[PDB]
Amino acid sequence: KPKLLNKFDKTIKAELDAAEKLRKRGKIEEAVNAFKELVRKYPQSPRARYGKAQCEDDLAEKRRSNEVLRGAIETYQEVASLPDVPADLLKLSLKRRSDRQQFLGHMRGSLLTLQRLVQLFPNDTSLKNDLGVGYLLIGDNDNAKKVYEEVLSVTPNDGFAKVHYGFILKAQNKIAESIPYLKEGIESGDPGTDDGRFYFHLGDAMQRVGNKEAYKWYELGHKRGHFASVWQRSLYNVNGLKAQPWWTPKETGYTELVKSLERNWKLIRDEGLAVMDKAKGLFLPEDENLREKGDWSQFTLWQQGRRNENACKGAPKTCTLLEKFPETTGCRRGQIKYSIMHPGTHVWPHTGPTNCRLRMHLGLVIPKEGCKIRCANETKTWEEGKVLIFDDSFEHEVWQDASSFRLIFIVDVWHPELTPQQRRSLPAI
Amino acid sequence: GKCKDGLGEYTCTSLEGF
Ligand SMILES: CC(C)(NC(=O)C(=O)O)C(=O)O
Ligand SMILES: [Br-]
Ligand SMILES: [Mn+2]
Repeated sequence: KPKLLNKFDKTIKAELDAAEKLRKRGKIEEAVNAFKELVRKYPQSPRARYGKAQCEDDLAEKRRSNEVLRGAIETYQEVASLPDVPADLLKLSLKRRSDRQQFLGHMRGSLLTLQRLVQLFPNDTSLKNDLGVGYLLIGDNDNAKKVYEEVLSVTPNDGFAKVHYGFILKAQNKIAESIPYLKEGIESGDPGTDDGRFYFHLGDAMQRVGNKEAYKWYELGHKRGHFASVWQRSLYNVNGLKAQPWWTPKETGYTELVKSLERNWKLIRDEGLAVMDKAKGLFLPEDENLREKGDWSQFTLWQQGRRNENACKGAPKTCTLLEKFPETTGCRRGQIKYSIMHPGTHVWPHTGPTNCRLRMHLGLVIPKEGCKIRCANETKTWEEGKVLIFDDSFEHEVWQDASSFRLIFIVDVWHPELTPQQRRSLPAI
Repeated sequence: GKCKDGLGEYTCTSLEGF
């Protein structure tokens, strides 16, 4: 289909095609320098410059270097510098620039690439979609929302924009309003709408409102490969890790840790209690919108495997005791933290991001009654000085109906079946 | 914004390269 040859590029179709062939047959190095020759002899040719860029890209794949890709990106901008660039070639060159700026993790820039793409092509709805995405990658949810509002303003049965509008509404606690957009987006079956996030959050929205075929949705997502199961709904997974809601210390082999937690638990408690009496600001409320009602706060010592030095000021002996167990301190997919929950609190059913971690709870201050946690179908109890364990990748729910506070200590560990390679490599969460 | 106990953010990892 696409027309990537302007007037002057047609008079050199042969040369460009010769060099394209070299690239297309795998000889990258050959093609790279042929397109360089084209570009010096034809320094305004948009096709030759796209040629240079495309083969820089293939060579970043060749070498798996991100140097290379860094370079192909300025060359993709180069192509748009030039005169009389066919619009097709223009769109392609800048889209690729944005896509590889995301593959490398440069979102602020991808954002400006995509803003410029939307300026240049104000009737393409897909660009406005891909721009709403670029806004979500940086966490700029307001502007994404507007972008999807425009899009829907003018093509209301666009399912991509529906699901993303829904995801945005949900993340803002507009649970009801988000349900119809999520549902319509998914069933639209458009490109971009078959995505685990939308299933996950549509189901959660229903459970919250009291609608019963949330589970509908969860099992279909199971059907289409997003969820390992209907109950285990994490999304940043390593397939085939043993999955079970509840483990025992033995089942994890982390027994030295469990022991060091149970034997030393009063130290841990007492340091938390101090932080609650003299340094209560170190405890920060839960900001992930997981509560129906109530008061819940968390005092975090390790996140993503990095120790919080100011935080360990208030629990030094605890942080010192944990240093000797890298199976949690270097769980870049978990945390170590005090968690206080007060009476009147209900945590919606929910699921963590990842099956890569197991979650350990050491009872510090646990009332006689009121305090319980379901995971899957089994409901359990904390105990002062003892450790519970579960896969928070499974659905789980919590209540706190006692008459005083409930303090636990959360320690996340790598899943036991995960290599030292997987442990050093997996991107942090 | 990070995914600590749930899955609220659009993307829970921050890509950086190969
Ligand atoms: C018990 C509860 C809410 N923890 C979780 O749900 C979890 O660790 O995933 C907590 O009070 O901290
Ligand atoms: Br020229
Ligand atoms: Mn939880």
